[PDB]
Amino acid sequence: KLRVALSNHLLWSKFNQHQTEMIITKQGRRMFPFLSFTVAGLEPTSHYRMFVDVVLVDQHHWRYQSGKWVQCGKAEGSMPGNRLYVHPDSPNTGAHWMRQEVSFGKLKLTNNKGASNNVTQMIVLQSLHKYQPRLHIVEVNDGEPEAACSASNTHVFTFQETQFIAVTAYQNAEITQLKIDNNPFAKGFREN
Amino acid sequence: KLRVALSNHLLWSKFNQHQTEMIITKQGRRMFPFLSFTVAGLEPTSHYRMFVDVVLVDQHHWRYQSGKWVQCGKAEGSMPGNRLYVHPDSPNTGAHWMRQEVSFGKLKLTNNKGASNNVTQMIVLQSLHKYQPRLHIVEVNDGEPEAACSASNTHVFTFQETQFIAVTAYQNAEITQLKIDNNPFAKGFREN
DNA sequence: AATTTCACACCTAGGTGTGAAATT
DNA sequence: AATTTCACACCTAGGTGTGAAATT
DNA sequence: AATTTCACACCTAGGTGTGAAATT
DNA sequence: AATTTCACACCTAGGTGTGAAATT
Repeated sequence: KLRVALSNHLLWSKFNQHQTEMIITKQGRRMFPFLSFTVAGLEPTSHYRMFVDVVLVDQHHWRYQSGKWVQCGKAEGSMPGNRLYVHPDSPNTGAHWMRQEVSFGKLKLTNNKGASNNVTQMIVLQSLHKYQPRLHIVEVNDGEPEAACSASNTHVFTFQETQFIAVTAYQNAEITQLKIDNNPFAKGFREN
Repeated sequence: KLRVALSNHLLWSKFNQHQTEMIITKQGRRMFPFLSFTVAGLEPTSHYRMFVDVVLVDQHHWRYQSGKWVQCGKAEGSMPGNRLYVHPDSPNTGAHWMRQEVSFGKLKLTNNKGASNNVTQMIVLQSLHKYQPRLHIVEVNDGEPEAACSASNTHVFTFQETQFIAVTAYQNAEITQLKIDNNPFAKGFREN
């Protein structure tokens, strides 16, 4: 039941300790290393919902002194928002999840909360805050009673080694390097 | 506490008795009479998630003989079908919900499950099935132990007088009429 | 200063036709 | 020679960071 | 036959600037 | 002696169903 492992787990540790940074943009920008993993403990020909939402870890504004992330200003001071990203290939068979990684390699991030009457499905984030991706797998039934006090599955998965900071441009220069090497669209800039 | 009433309430009943029909299309089509209502029982400086998802009412295929909706084939279902639709202006303060108008007037519906690597956010439905709009209000707290501050939320609302059938083109002709008089984009076609 | 946007050189990801080469 | 297949130069379409320039 | 797509005449919905228009 | 107000033509941009035509 419920076994959700992380693939690329090493890569997340690598970006984590040196405090992770995702660049956000008006047009949109994908996560790197884009959240991507593995699930088990499910029923094969039953099927399920998979979307991810990036929740906010705390209220505070942030800044980069002397290569150090530090709080600034004061709380203003929500807790998610966030705008969901449901797998392009969800819903789909329980077994179909287990046949593959569940990659979110195209999830985009941005700064336009007036996102062009939508036609987006991309997370819209504010620069310089600390967030945390969270993925759920709500299971979906047929047949609809009155019920009582119970409304499981009330199901949520979080990875804390996937926190990050929304930045308009990279700060720590280790991270730019870390990106540059692991990013295939970025290898123009290593032989440089 | 928890009070979510329906506006267009009468309009939904008019469309209901004569078995509701929403037109779905490759490019997209917005609901009519689009899910739109009123909310209470929430706190002002708390804030909450409002998205709607259309769940599928039952497995079976459907057809219009003899001015009658009737089942066909037997169960198949690419699901319990759905695709979430979060309000363009979510998340937002409790007072902002209780404000005014929580309309879902631009929600579009369609038939491309290969929806152009998203950049859409529109429900993709199967032609000739009966579905049901359903809206949830997930509220978001402070504090993340394992796992309660103590506070986490478990909340979903359904409207049954809002079922419908996805059609590529209208069947019953009273509904085609019912739309024409009540739809402001459709008044080319009535004093005729 | 702090932050954000911009054009741009540099790359991947994936689809076609050509002139050379295989192989019949 | 007829016929088939093919690396490679050639395409679109888009993701990366850079350093300058705009903007708060 | 059953279903889906298509250009089209007819409308809303909304942002600009014109020629007309009263008035500190 | 212009500067305020103002109805309106006009624009895009997009939403509706219709009847005919394509595609299953």
